[PDB]
Amino acid sequence: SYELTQPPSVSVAPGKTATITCGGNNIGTKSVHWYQQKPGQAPVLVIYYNSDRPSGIPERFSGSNSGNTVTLTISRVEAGDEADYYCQVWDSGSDHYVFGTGTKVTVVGQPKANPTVTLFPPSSEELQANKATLVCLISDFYPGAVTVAWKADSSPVKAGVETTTPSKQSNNKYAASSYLSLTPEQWKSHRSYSCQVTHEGSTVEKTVAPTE
Amino acid sequence: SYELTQPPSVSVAPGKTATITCGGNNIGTKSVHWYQQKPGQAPVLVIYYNSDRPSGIPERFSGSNSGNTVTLTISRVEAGDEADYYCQVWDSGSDHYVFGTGTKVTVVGQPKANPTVTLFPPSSEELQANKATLVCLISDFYPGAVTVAWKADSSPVKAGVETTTPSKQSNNKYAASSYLSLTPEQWKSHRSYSCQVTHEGSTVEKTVAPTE
Amino acid sequence: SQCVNFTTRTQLPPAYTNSFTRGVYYPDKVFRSSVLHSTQDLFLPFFSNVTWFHAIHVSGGTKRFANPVLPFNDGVYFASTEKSNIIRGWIFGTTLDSKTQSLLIVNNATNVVIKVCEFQFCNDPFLGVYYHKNNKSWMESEFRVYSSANNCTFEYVSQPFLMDLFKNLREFVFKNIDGYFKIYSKHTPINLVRGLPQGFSALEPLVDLPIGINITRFQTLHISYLTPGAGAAAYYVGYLQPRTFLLKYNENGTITDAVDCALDPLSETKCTLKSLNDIF
Amino acid sequence: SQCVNFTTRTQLPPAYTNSFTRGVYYPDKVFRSSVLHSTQDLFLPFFSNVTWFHAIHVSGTKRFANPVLPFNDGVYFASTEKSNIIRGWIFGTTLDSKTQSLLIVNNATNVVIKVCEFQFCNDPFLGVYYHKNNKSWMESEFRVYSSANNCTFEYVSQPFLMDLENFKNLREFVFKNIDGYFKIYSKHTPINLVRGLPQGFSALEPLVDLPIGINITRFQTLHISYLTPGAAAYYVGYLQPRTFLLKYNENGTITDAVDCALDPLSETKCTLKSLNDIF
Amino acid sequence: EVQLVESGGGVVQPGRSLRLSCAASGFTFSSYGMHWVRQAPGKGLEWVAVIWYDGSNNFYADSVKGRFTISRDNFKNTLYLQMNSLRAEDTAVYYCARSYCSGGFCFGYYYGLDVWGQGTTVTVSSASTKGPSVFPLAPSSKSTSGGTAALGCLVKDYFPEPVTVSWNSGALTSGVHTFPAVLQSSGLYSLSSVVTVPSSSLGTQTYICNVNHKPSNTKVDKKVEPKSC
Amino acid sequence: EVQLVESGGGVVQPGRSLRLSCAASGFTFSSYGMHWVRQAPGKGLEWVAVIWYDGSNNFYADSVKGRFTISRDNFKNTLYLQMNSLRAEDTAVYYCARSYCSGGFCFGYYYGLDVWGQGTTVTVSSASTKGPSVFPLAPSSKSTSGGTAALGCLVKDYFPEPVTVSWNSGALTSGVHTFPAVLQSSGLYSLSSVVTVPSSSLGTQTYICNVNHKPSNTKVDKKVEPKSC
Ligand SMILES: *[C@@H]1O[C@H](CO[C@@H]2O[C@@H](C)[C@@H](O)[C@@H](O)[C@@H]2O)[C@@H](O[C@@H]2O[C@H](CO)[C@@H](O)[C@H](O)[C@H]2NC(C)=O)[C@H](O)[C@H]1NC(C)=O
Ligand SMILES: *[C@@H]1O[C@H](CO)[C@@H](O[C@@H]2O[C@H](CO)[C@@H](O)[C@H](O)[C@H]2NC(C)=O)[C@H](O)[C@H]1NC(C)=O
Ligand SMILES: *[C@@H]1O[C@H](CO[C@@H]2O[C@@H](C)[C@@H](O)[C@@H](O)[C@@H]2O)[C@@H](O)[C@H](O)[C@H]1NC(C)=O
Ligand SMILES: *[C@@H]1O[C@H](CO[C@@H]2O[C@@H](C)[C@@H](O)[C@@H](O)[C@@H]2O)[C@@H](O)[C@H](O)[C@H]1NC(C)=O
Ligand SMILES: *[C@@H]1O[C@H](CO)[C@@H](O)[C@H](O)[C@H]1NC(C)=O
Ligand SMILES: *[C@@H]1O[C@H](CO)[C@@H](O)[C@H](O)[C@H]1NC(C)=O
Ligand SMILES: *[C@@H]1O[C@H](CO)[C@@H](O)[C@H](O)[C@H]1NC(C)=O
Ligand SMILES: *[C@@H]1O[C@H](CO)[C@@H](O)[C@H](O)[C@H]1NC(C)=O
Ligand SMILES: *[C@@H]1O[C@H](CO)[C@@H](O)[C@H](O)[C@H]1NC(C)=O
Ligand SMILES: *[C@@H]1O[C@H](CO)[C@@H](O)[C@H](O)[C@H]1NC(C)=O
Ligand SMILES: *[C@@H]1O[C@H](CO)[C@@H](O)[C@H](O)[C@H]1NC(C)=O
Ligand SMILES: [Cl-]
Ligand SMILES: [Cl-]
Ligand SMILES: [Cl-]
Ligand SMILES: [Cl-]
Ligand SMILES: [Cl-]
Ligand SMILES: [Cl-]
Repeated sequence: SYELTQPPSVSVAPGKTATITCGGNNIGTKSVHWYQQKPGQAPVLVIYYNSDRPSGIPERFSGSNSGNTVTLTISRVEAGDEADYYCQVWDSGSDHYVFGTGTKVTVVGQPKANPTVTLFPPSSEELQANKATLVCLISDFYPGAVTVAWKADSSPVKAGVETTTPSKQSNNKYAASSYLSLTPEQWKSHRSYSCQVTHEGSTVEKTVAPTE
Repeated sequence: SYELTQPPSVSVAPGKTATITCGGNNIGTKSVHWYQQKPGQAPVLVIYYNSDRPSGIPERFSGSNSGNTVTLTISRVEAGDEADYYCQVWDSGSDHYVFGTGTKVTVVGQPKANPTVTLFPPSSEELQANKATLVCLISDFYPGAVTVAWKADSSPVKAGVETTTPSKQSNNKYAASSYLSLTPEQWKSHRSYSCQVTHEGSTVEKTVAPTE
Repeated sequence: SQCVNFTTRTQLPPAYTNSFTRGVYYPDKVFRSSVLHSTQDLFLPFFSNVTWFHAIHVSGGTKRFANPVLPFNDGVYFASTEKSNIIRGWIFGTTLDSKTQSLLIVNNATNVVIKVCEFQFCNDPFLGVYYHKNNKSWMESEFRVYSSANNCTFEYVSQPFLMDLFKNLREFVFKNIDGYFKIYSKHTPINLVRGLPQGFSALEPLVDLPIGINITRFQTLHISYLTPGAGAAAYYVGYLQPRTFLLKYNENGTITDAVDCALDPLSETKCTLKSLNDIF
Repeated sequence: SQCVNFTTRTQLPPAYTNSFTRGVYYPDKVFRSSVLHSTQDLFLPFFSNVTWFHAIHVSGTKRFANPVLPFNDGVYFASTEKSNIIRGWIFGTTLDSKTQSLLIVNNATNVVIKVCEFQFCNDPFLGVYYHKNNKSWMESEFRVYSSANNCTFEYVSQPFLMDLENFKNLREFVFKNIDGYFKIYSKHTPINLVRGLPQGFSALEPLVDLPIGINITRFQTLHISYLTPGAAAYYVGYLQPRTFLLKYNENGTITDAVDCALDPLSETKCTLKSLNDIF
Repeated sequence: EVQLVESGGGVVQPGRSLRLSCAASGFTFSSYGMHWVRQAPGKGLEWVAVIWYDGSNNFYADSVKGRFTISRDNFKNTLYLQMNSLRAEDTAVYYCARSYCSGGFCFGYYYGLDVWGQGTTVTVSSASTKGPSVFPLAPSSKSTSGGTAALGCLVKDYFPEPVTVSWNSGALTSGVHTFPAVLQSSGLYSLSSVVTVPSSSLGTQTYICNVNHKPSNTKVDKKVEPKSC
Repeated sequence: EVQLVESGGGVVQPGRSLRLSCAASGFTFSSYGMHWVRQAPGKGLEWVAVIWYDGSNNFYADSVKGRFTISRDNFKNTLYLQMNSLRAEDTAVYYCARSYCSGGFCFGYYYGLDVWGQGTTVTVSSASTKGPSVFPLAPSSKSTSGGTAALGCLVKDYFPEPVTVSWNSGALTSGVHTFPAVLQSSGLYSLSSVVTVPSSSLGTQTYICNVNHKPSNTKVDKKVEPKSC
């Protein structure tokens, strides 16, 4: 099929400008449209016909298409411009509307924040059901990338772990969750289990024991 | 349905090094073999198992599969190394033997050689067969690029001209031919025809006449 | 590819003009200087009936005006008067479906394409362009002429070029004889605003293709200018007949004048005495 | 996919050992702490006959095949290997497209559990080849079934990286197919260089029970083959309806067991509900 | 009043069918070509199909060709998408969008998808509708601030999304944090909902989490109380 | 003396059958897996099919599945390719190659195609097959060196490729230069084969070019003599 290439991520400081590259085959002969999609809502057309803005899009946005160089430009970048941007064309050679791979535009500025790690042991009610789930809740960290690792006593556990990918809370920080499922015998035959969270070179390790 | 990507063109000077890149999805986990196909000959294995050389391939051929980059390297390039190079793997994700799109290696910078032009008038037998063909043969030129012009008397000839793309000979020089097709009366009605061969800013012109 | 469908299909009524004295071509490729030569070939008779249509290249607006399928007979004289290259080519054949072979001569912006296949042609052969505002140039990106093309017997693609997207007069004579499709062409810049221009212009041999097919019908292919949202092209069709012509070459070899021997008793005596003088 | 065919088909002669005191697992779905409990389930009787074969992973064009074995009421499966030669098993009845079949295989990325109408190969093949330029083995051949249609179950664990190729590893399994449920119990211990099965006691923990709902009467073991220009050994015993006396400690672990019908000493141990033999 | 309203999405097992709808209002529906664009969770935009202003032409995506059918009713201002032989890879949010047709042509050189709908969620999973097992997360002060304890509810093994967790029937609003669910390798979701409350009230104040799982008509009001030593 | 000799190529209409052969010699044929690789004119290499050393296994390209069948005879040391329902896109030069088998396996991880054949041409076209017109090219000593004149043969208007030309039935080889054919705009090929010969013995020594156009089963032995203008 017809391929539309975009850089996966672009970072810019407020007030500066961001340039997003749409990569296409003979795209100098095609009419490129651009869409902004902030997380949670439908995309919005911001540039059509390579350079035309719809009635409501501010004049900070503009597009070009000259010398096989199609580009979306956002000057005086604001925090509200943090969204995913896609280029899109009509490829008559394959009767396909093709959307680009996408570009995440994050605005550099927010300082790093350390995760808060809350670790709950299996409830007595769950053990009565002959099951046991360790719940590790990770919250209020930035950027939104963590690695979670579980340990039985002091040996790593890779089986029975299920971890979410980070998601943006309502405060621009990120939350994530990790669960460790084990038999009630495993929960009680060990002296402790640990949830280890690494975030930007620092580790927060919480530990729970059955004798609680 | 596995892609083996190669650059279409690689040009190196005599005595320098040509690096032929081969690309593929997780190609660093596959066993790549390399084949060399000289113009007008069957392919020849030069590198198999990523880096092993067959019994007779010279020492200056070597392959690499370290990193995520597969590469064929031709050191101290000679004139006889002008050929097409295909990488090839066995893909079990599709049970196919997959070749690469190919890389044409041209040794640029060899000494310039002037073309030899031989021009034949229509035979008397073809004229009796209601046809006339002017055969202009061009041999032993480097680089492999000529332009051919035909003249009726001293006027450029519009159509009826069929010219080959240059082809490598046994001595690493190029050969080409151009045909001018005429009717016998058309051939008889003109004073002369001329084959005009231009190569590296110099022109060779041979002329034939229906009298002879 | 995939044909574009049109719900409202119409075609303009045909209209008639006259061939004047056009359509003369060089029958052989023999250099002839300062002499009168007579040959019996398929020529367009002087003052022949000529049908002419229009190629609507813009919609301004949901009606698709289609070009009609015309007979080929023993050959056609085809001429077009347009500013920008609206007329792009023709399709030739008999049934014009997958049951028989069909000739396709089309001129997209890059080069000329000549193919002979078992085409399954579209109902409305489409050729589209759109204006690239950021390059200030037209780019054709739609080519929907046939849905299928199998068992091809001929293919020809010329070297690439750039076609520019004062009227122009482009004339063609199509002859399908002994398995050869012979074409003759001539381009002169005409000053007329409406209709075929009266005058004489000898068509030079373009190409003869060994297609070896039977041709009884043909259809014209034009370009459509896609616009966001009146000077359309006109083409002329006349039919060749077996005639004896008396051709006049100047000292350089150009056919300067001709005499249609069987047109009238005056020309019949012009050819018997082998002269171009009407006061004789 | 497409099965690789072998014209020379052989299999090693079987060998016999003894189950000693292995195969005990947690049978019930109730947490039990600090109690001696007697249950009647499918257990591997103490000191029962055990057949053990070899998984040849490199070998002359001789293909040594693993045999198709009965399932009966359940199997105790164990393997003693250094690198993980044993990859999984296929379970079913006819083992063709006419019936459904369970497939539990562990390729380098993850473990795969699927139930389809598989058309299994005559010689299920799993291949690795040595990448000299990376100095590492990479598995690139997976030819277990040629067709897989009308699938009713699929389970794939999260991806990982399996370590490819004298402390051998002991991996033991108990497989039970009861009322459409395929229940698995497992135990992994770093074993010492013993002749066959190691002497000792170790209760197998519940791994998973799959609601596959299919019929299983035969099975076959899948191993890896090292394509090059000791081997692994597995042990299979069969479960039988027995009454066992299991002892749980305060933490829930089965610390010891008694095969009540093994000998007169154990019969009196279960009558008195005690684990002391010098009384 | 220009708006597009998608509907018809739902949770379905592989093989089954589903018909999507897109009601348009506020503009001339027969003057625009209508599109479907789906977005898999965490993934980019994928074009599905287009139908021209009068339904005379339609182009499909290779991934849906032979299984999806697009149509439109111009006297009802409605766009349709018939989805047969659905697979797990069809799970996405499906958007409809308009684009102006020039003069009988809806190619997309001069106009793009200027107006998009809210979207409708389509999930294709071999799982079956299951209500959740809810367990208390007894309060702990180890990771909260001074004088504060965190208690919660473990809403485990449910399908499909979503569940809603409130506390004390809405009387407890602040300091609540319901975490996004995890899609376990079994195909079922689990989530947690923690609220941080003063320590000095755990003796007297009662805490109940109100779990609601509409797709299985399950409601659990789990009382959470401190652990006793 | 390891050799692979393909044969059996020709020209067929779309839909018809054709059988290829690859005669091996000089090695243990039953120890190597045998391949077929085709190459369209002016294009890259495309693998067709493989067969393992003992014929127990074989793999096919998706573009030939259900249409081609590969086989081998280990007592005749012959590889076969049965081609049915041929299409235009199957036109190519077909090579056979060998690949070593380690121990019942011919996957190709450790070995490649170490020996190829010269190839055999397969043309599948609806176009008409046309035999060549062969005319002499009278000796011209203008652009030659010393006592040497260049005469030759014009092989005009044939389809398809290939043709071969020898001189005096292979007895004259030194000085021969056969130029690659030209594909005229008509779709027909034309080539020229010349040979530089002594100048002062043209009317007493006989020179005959041997044109062979196997696609049309045409053989011409044109005697070339000095012209008599
Ligand atoms: C113009 O046409 C040529 C030839 O393509 C053929 O004719 C077309 C009208 C259409 O029917 C095609 O499906 C036919 O195959 C095009 O030439 C190709 O150009 C591309 C690069 O643009 C090149 O990669 C191909 O190799 C060329 N193919 C051939 C057979 O020459 C050309 O691109 C067309 N130009 C435009 C502007 O559409
Ligand atoms: C191994 O042998 C089997 C049977 O001889 C091959 O399987 C058959 O393949 C043909 C096509 O070649 C199919 O039409 C049959 O349906 C297959 N039957 C079965 C039972 O599989 C198999 O292809 C051979 N292996 C290889 C690699 O070719
Ligand atoms: C291509 O042609 C195939 C064979 O057609 C037969 O041979 C030609 C030369 C004619 O004589 C014709 O009348 C014969 O039927 C067809 O079988 C095939 O369908 C054609 N290809 C397609 C795509 O239709
Ligand atoms: C164009 O239409 C083709 C067939 O449409 C048929 O004719 C029209 C008038 C309607 O009556 C319709 O119900 C019929 O099926 C399609 O095969 C073709 O794909 C269409 N082309 C496009 C681009 O949509
Ligand atoms: C070799 O494989 C390992 C993973 O097994 C990988 O980390 C490494 O990058 C690879 N190295 C090369 C040179 O391919
Ligand atoms: C033109 O055609 C009409 C009939 O349509 C005929 O009567 C008339 O004679 C023709 N005129 C010429 C000049 O051929
Ligand atoms: C405009 O389009 C043509 C092709 O039609 C291209 O060659 C050219 O580079 C483009 N831009 C400019 C500035 O010429
Ligand atoms: C072309 O085909 C038509 C339709 O059968 C036939 O009447 C006509 O005679 C044919 N012409 C030639 C020259 O074969
Ligand atoms: C013929 O050509 C010559 C130059 O070649 C030119 O001067 C002359 O005008 C031409 N004759 C006519 C009648 O145009
Ligand atoms: C599934 O089973 C039915 C019989 O119940 C059979 O007809 C069908 O072919 C099977 N599916 C496939 C893909 O073979
Ligand atoms: C298992 O096989 C028996 C014997 O044919 C049959 O009666 C029974 O229904 C089967 N069980 C299932 C779950 O298919
Ligand atoms: Cl070649
Ligand atoms: Cl898309
Ligand atoms: Cl448009
Ligand atoms: Cl191998
Ligand atoms: Cl002859
Ligand atoms: Cl050919």
